[PDB]
Amino acid sequence: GTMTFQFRNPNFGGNPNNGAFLLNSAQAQNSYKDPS
Amino acid sequence: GTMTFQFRNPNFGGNPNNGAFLLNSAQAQNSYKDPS
Amino acid sequence: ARPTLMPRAQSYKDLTHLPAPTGKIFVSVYNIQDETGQFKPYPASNFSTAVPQSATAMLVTALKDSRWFIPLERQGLQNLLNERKIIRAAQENGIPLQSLTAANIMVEGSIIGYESNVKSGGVGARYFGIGADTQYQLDQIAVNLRVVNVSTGEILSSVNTSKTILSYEVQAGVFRFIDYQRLLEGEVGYTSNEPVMLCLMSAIETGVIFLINDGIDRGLWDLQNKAERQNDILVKYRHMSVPPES
Amino acid sequence: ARPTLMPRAQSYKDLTHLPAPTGKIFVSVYNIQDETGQFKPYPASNFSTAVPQSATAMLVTALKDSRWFIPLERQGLQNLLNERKIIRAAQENGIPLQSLTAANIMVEGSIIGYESNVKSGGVGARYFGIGADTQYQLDQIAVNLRVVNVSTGEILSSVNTSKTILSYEVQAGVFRFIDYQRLLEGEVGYTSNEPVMLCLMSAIETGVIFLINDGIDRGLWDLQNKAERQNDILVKYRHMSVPPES
Amino acid sequence: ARPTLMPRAQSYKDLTHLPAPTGKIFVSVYNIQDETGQFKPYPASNFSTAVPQSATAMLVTALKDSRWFIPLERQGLQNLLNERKIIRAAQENGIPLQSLTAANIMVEGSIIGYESNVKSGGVGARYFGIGADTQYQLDQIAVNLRVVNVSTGEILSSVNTSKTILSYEVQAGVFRFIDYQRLLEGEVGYTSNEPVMLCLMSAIETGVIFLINDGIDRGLWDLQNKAERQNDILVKYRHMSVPPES
Amino acid sequence: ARPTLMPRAQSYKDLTHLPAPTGKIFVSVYNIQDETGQFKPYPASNFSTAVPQSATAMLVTALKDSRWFIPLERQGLQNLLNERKIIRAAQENGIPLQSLTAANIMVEGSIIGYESNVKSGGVGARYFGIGADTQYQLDQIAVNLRVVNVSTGEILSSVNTSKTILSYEVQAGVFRFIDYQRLLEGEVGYTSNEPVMLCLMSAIETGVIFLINDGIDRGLWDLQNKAERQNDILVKYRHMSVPPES
Amino acid sequence: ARPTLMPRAQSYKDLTHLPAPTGKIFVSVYNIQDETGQFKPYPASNFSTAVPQSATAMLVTALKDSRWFIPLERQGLQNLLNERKIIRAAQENGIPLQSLTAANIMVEGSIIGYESNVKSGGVGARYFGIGADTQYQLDQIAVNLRVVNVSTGEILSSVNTSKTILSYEVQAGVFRFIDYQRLLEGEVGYTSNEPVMLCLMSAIETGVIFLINDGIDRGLWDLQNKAERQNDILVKYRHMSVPPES
Amino acid sequence: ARPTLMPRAQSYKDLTHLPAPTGKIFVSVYNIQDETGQFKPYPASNFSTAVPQSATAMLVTALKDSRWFIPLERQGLQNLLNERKIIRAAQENGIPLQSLTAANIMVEGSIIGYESNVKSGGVGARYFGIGADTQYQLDQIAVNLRVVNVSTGEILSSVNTSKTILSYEVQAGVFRFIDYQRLLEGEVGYTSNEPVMLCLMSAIETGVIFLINDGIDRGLWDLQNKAERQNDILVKYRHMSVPPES
Amino acid sequence: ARPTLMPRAQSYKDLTHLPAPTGKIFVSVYNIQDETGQFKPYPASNFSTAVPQSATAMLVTALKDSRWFIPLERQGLQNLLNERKIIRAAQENGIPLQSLTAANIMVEGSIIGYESNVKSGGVGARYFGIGADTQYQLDQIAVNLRVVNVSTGEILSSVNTSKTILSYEVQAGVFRFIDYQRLLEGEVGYTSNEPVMLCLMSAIETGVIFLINDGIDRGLWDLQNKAERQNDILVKYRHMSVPPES
Amino acid sequence: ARPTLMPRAQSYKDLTHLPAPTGKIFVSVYNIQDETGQFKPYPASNFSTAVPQSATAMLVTALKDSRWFIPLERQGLQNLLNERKIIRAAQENGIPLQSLTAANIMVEGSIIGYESNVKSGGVGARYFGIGADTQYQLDQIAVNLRVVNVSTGEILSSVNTSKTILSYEVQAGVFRFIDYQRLLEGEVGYTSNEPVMLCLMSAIETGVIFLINDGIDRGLWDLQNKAERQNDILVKYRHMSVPPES
Repeated sequence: GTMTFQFRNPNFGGNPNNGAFLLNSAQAQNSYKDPS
Repeated sequence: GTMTFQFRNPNFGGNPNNGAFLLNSAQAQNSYKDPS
Repeated sequence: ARPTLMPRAQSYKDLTHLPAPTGKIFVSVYNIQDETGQFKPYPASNFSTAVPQSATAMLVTALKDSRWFIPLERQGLQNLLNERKIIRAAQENGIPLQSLTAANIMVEGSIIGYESNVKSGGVGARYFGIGADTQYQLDQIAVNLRVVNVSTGEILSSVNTSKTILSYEVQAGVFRFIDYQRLLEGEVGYTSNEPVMLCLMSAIETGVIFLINDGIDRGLWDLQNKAERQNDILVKYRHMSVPPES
Repeated sequence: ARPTLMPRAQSYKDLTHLPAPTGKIFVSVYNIQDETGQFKPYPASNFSTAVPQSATAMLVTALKDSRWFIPLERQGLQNLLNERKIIRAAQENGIPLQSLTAANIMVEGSIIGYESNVKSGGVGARYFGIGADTQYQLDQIAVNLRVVNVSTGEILSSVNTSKTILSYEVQAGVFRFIDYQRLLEGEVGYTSNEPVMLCLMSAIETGVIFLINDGIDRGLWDLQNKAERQNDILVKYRHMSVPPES
Repeated sequence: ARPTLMPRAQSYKDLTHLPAPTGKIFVSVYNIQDETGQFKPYPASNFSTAVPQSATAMLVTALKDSRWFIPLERQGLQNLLNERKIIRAAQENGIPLQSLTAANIMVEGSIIGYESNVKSGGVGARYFGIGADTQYQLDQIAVNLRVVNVSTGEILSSVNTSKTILSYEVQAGVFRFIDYQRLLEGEVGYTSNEPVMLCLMSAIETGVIFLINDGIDRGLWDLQNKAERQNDILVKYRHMSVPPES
Repeated sequence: ARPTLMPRAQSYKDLTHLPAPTGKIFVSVYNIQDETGQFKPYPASNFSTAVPQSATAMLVTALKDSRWFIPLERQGLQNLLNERKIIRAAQENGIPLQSLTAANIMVEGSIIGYESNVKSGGVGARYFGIGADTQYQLDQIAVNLRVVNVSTGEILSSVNTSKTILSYEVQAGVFRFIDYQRLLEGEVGYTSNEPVMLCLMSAIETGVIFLINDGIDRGLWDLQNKAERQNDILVKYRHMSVPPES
Repeated sequence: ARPTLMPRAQSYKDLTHLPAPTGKIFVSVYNIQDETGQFKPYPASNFSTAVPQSATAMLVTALKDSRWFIPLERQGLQNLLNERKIIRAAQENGIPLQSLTAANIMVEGSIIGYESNVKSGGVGARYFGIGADTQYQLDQIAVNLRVVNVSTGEILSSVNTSKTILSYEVQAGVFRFIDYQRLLEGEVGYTSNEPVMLCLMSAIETGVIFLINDGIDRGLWDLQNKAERQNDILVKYRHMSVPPES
Repeated sequence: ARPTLMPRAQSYKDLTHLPAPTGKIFVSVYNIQDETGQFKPYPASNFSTAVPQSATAMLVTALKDSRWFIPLERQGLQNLLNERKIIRAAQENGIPLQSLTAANIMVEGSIIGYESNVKSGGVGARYFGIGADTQYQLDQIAVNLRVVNVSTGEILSSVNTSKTILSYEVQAGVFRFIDYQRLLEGEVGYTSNEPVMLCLMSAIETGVIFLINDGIDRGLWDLQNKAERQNDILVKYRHMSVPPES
Repeated sequence: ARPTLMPRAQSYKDLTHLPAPTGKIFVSVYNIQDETGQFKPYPASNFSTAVPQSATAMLVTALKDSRWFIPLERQGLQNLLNERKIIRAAQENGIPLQSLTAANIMVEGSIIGYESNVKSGGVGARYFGIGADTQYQLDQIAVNLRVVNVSTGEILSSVNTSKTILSYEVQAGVFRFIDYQRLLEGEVGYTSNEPVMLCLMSAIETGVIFLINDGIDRGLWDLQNKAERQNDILVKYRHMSVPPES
Repeated sequence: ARPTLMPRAQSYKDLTHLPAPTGKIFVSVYNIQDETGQFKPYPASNFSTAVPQSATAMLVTALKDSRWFIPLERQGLQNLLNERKIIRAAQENGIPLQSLTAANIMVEGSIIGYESNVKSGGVGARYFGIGADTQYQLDQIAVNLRVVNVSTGEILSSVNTSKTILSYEVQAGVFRFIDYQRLLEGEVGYTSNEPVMLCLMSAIETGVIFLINDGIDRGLWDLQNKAERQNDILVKYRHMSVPPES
């Protein structure tokens, strides 16, 4: 069929339903503690 | 009928509704504690 | 890729190597109607037919390459008759054409039904993160072909053929937590729908050999040599003459 | 797989071994109309009919292989008459064909209704993680066939047949926690829709034997030998002559 | 399963054992129109009719097996007249057929409305985990049949019949916690839709006996013996001659 | 259940016991058009009409059982004329039929509108866990009938009738916590849609008696005995001759 | 409930008590077209018209019961002419009918638009748990009627009428916590849609009196007595002869 | 409420008080086509037109009440010609009618476009709990009318008019917490859609006065008195003869 | 960009450099029907065909630029005949045109089926934040072309060609947490649908060379020089004369 | 803004400055059919075509402004012939017109396919709050034009052109937390769809110059001066005569 391009990010033009998955999979992988 | 290929992951082109299941089934199986 | 001929099954190589008859038999192929009445489900269109409407163009290619029949243009007869008015108008104004060649028999038939999802199935397995699965469907198409004696209007022989259209799909996947606070991910998938365009051509090319074989047993048309009655091709389609059970 | 003949039920082997009559009876099969008026539900198309529109091609195969009738082309009569104009135009210009063979009786009929989901059901069971279930539906199709004496216009015999189309589905599944913080998963499924294409052919091939049997009791056409009146096939369809109750 | 005759209600066994008349009455059955104008709701198709369009094929089977009427082919009259042109063309070219048998009366009628969900209902109960429920609907179909004297154009007798199509569903279920941190689960279900295909045949076969009984009281056609006027069948349909109230 | 006659309201028993006239009046009933233009809402189909298209078959049953009129077949006139060509073709080839009986008046009319949800309502109540509710709707159908003098083309009498189709629903329910950590549950429901098929027949059978009563006051047709002018039925429909207000 | 006459507004009692003319005037009512072009919104069907297509059956009842006009059958003229061929065929074979009565004027017209939701509104109020609300809509329908002199083709008088169709809804409700850990609940609702079927009949019956009144001022047709020119009905419709403003 | 005349704008009172001409002018009004091609959006039906199809019935009422034109029936000409065959058939069998009056000019035209949501807007405000808002839309309709000289086929005058259809909505609301653990609530709303049925009649009645005024300046038809050329109505529509800018 | 010629595959450069024949052959190209019966799925329209309906305009460009055939206008024949009436009307009123050039053969054919999603696939990979994936589909189109001898009506040669339409998509992505409480993000994507418009032109231009090559082996038309029989182009399409297997 | 001429590409300035021929050539442009069969996807209507149906009005403007051809009205020929009946009716009643000018050639053709989303793409980037992205699609349209000699019916020259319709979109955005508990926000976006209306006109105006250039090399029509054969325009379209590869 036809391959239509779509952004996978709700910040750009994309479906908003994977916003809560994109952020929860980023805060589950960050290792930066608070510098002080 | 027709077997159309779709990614099962909302990171790639896929349905976003199983994002909260894919992450919750990964953090319920990880056994890596914080190294220090 | 590159354009090439339409890919052919075992039956096409089984059709070309048939024994030769005494003389070629003319044949009119008017219309093979899509009498399935079955359209494609969601997410396709509501209007797209499940079987293509071009079965009459596939049968003429089966009869022509069989080296037994000489097919005649009867599909676009209204375009062929309009062309022969233009030649005839230029004949009286400043070689006379002969009449149309007419056939002894006329092969006609249908596509008797197309059932989708006759069987299905699927396996799946996931250990810790790593997964794999499989699916398959198989649809069933059936083709009716019958030879009509056009002199008296009788029906000489009629056969039904069938074909199973397998459509599988294999997909893997990985969603793990590799060493603390890192996340691995990978997917590999592959599907393969067998075309109903190509399985219709293999069911028609098989149903032609059941018409040619049934003509020899009933004395309709005879072979060029009676020693070639015991060919390995014709003895192969005589064992398949009894149908499978259900 | 490989192309083959259309798979046949017990009735087709029950139809071929019928006793032989004195002489074969010509028959015109014009049109068997899909008068169900029932289309397929969601998620199929809105337009796809539940029963295929090709019942008239299935009945001709039933009459031809029964070794009792000689069927005549009356479906594509408008194509057969256009062919005989082309032969007749080449006759006057540089063997005379005889007229069309006409029939004594004409078998016509319908498909009287198709009800989906007549019965249903399903069992399921899950202990700790491990599960299994079953489903089944069965639809009902009915075929009307009647023999019309074309000389006077009367109706000689009329029978109704029926068939139940079973469509089941079996599925297993496992979703457990094997030894701490690991997760097992597995699914195995299998469905099987019986084709309405193939259950229509088995209800028509049965309704032919109820027409041939009813001709012998009413004195319409007689057998070649009266000692073969007590055949095991005809004594089997005489016990089924009374209908089931409801 | 196996193909068999269409299952018949009490009325069909009530129709066959009718007393015999003096002579059989010819009858033309042209068309019984589906004048319900009611289609099937969701999740069926938008186009599928609620009542099948084949009521005219069911009435001919009711008249033929009643051993009172000789039905005549008037449905496919345009196919029967095209066949008798082919015999007549072969008559002048190298037994003369008589004209069509014409009828004294013509039975025609309609299907006067089909109302779905006339009544409904349902019970349910759940104690600790274990449950059960029931549902039922019943639809109502009505058939009009009237006898038309074709000589003068009058209407001799007209009756209306009715039938209630019950469609129930029983389902159980268990969702408990058996001994700590284990979970039991089970479901058992069963539905049964009565076919409108088969309830239309039982309302037509009943409406025929109200036409035959009304012919004897009005002196239209008389029985072979007046001692059989007091049959148990005809005295049973005389008590039902008054309608139920509302 | 069992097939029976169509259930009848008070008006049908009110119609049969009418006084007898001097002579019966012929009547042509051509077509009663469904001029409502109203289809059924969701979740029914978009195409299903709210009122059945068979009002012309219901009026003939009202006129025939009234013992005043002799109805004539004018609905299937094209089928009745095709039958009388077949008798006339067999007359000249190896009793002469008279012409069709023609009527003095012709009753025709319409179904003037069908409004759904004219009124609605509903009560509900829940104390601690235990509940109950009620609903009802009532639709309104209207039937126009007028008698046309076919000699001059005038309109003799015209009446409008009406009927209210009540459709209620009663449902109970319990969702409580019986003694600690147990949960009781129960539901009991019941609906009842009055059929518009049966309320159309009761509005037509009432509108016939307003035509017969209006013929006696206007001197169109007279009773057999003038002492039966003061019947309790005709004095009951004279009080209803004034319409309700709005 | 019980069948009765169609309920009538103040205008019908205002129409019947009109003064009597010298002689009755014949009138042809051919077709009043639904030229609104407005269909019903969701959740009704997409196809159901907002105004019924039977305005021509309502106007004939208005003209007939007005005791001024004698209406003539011109709607079903093709059925009336087919009936008079059947009488004329029986005349020559073994009283001669006169020709059709023709009219001096012909009343024709339209339904000029139907606007839904012309005005709306609604109040609501909730204190602690206890609530109540109200809604109302009002649609507007307009009817055009004009008298055409059929001799010359001119238009004699033309009037427009209007009507407002109010559809309100009142609903109460209680959702409180009565004494600790108990919950009271109750709802009472009631809607009332005025039928557009019945408001079309009251706008047509009013527009007839504006045609009869306009005939007397223009000298088209005169009253039987000039002392009845000052009737209270005709002096009431002369004050309404000026339209409302906007 | 009560039925009354259709409410009229300032232009209708501006149309009736026009000066009188020398003699009335006949006019044929055949068809004013809805050439907008614009249907109503969601949540209305997909099929309902935005402008009613009855503009030709509104123009005849504008011409007739203007006291300048005598309109002629040309819309239902096929019904008027069928009536004059019935009078003429009764003339030869046991006053002769004159021919149809024909017109000097014929007014025809269109509805040139209907644009919805030309402008919009809305204010809102909420302090602590208490709120209020407003909305408005205004659609634009345009009517083309042109006078055609039917003798030569020329076009004498052509004007375009326009009208703005305002549809506003005002809604209040309160959702507060009055004194601790109590909750007040109230809503008051009101909408008002101006009907496009009534704004089409006010744009046609204005476009008639621009045709009558343009006839006097071009010398097409003259007034009865030249002192009435300086009327306050005709001097008001001469200032509006230049269009607004954009 | 800038307009240019339609981009051409390897087959077009392979078609132009063919050897030259003795004389050019006229050809009538009437209609190549889209007999796929396949429409585009969601999210396209329900009505848009999968293959364009202009295959007959593509074949004429293939025959004309092949320097072997002289194509003739037979598509717009009804427009060409209407033009030659206008010249002939100006001939008799104040060079005589010759008749239309007629062809020896007529190339006609079809588009035998279009199957979408014959194969699919896709890879994906995500480490810590950074990701990438790939997809591809490939559809299959098939073209039937056959040469019809218009003198006798026979079919001289018939070939089937095929083409695979690849449509891939590559997408990257980054969603990381760069140094504490900052968030990086980036996406790069690229798709490429091969047009079915351009793959239909490359399957037709290949199927022409299989017709020209099959004419030389069968002695239909001969080359200008027999030394050019061993051209590298014709020896390349002789190896492709056997089809691929399946 | 302000109305102006339709904006033109480089090809229109390239078309006007062509060298002049000896004499102008008449041309009939009957119909350029939209044979794409492609409709617009969601969220447009299901019915709106992707390419406008007015390509035949664009080609006449290309031929007329090229200063080579004199186009003739053949699109509205049925309106032009109805006008010349009106002049001819006024000729016999109280200068004689000559016949229609007929053309030597007739330019006809099609729009061979329109593929949407041939290529796509997109970049995106977000640092801490501030973002930006880009998208683009490009569709492909193709136009077939061929010159038909109307004397003999041959096809003289045929060319295919193409054009790429770029549609991009640029969007920025800011969602940050500026100094504690305040929130900044801003978006700036801009799209630009190139019209398919205007890219169809630039592909037709280019395909005309490939017809005029191909006429000079084939000797169809010659230039006014042979020194202008080496013009910079004609030497520019000779380098583009070879197509791009694929």
